[PDB]
Amino acid sequence: MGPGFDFAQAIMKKNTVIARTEKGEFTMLGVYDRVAVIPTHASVGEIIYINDVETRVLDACALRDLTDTNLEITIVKLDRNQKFRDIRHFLPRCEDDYNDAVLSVHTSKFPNMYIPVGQVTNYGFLNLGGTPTHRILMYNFPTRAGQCGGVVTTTGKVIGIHVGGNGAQGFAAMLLHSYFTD
Ligand SMILES: Oc1cnc(-c2ccccc2)nc1
Repeated sequence: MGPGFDFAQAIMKKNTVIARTEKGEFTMLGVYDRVAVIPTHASVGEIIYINDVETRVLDACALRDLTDTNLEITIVKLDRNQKFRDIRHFLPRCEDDYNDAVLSVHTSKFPNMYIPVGQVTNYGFLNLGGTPTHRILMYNFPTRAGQCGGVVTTTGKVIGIHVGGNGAQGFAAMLLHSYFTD
């Protein structure tokens, strides 16, 4: 509908796949080469389905901060025959608050879904399903089951992936440039 939705659509059309684990179907963001991200509660194993194709997981790393606190991001390297467009230059370099963000989801349940969530707060600490979690972003939108892995963007930045909600607010794990230095 406007330039925020334009940027979000451009990310969805080229840098997402549908990932399936034993814990469900997730929006999965491809960042560069064969490297993607997914919420840690997806419980990625040795094999994952990518757009309903059986795919070997070459590596999976559940990220924690230097205090050994959960960040809820798993970085996955996929045994895929094709690279993602490199979008690392759209990742923020520091923790921050944002205006006018969009949450975008693409699954069997929610195809081509876009949500203007408005202002995004650097919330920080969240007890997420009983698990202390850091670097959480918060938006005052009543997100539902099926949105986990959804991409949070502003114009020109990919800032996080949806990991949960309390029925009134939604929560995303930050994406930082420093997670994807090679
Ligand atoms: O037919 C409907 C189904 N689901 C939703 C929906 C609303 C908020 C978050 C996610 C999804 N809306 C309408």
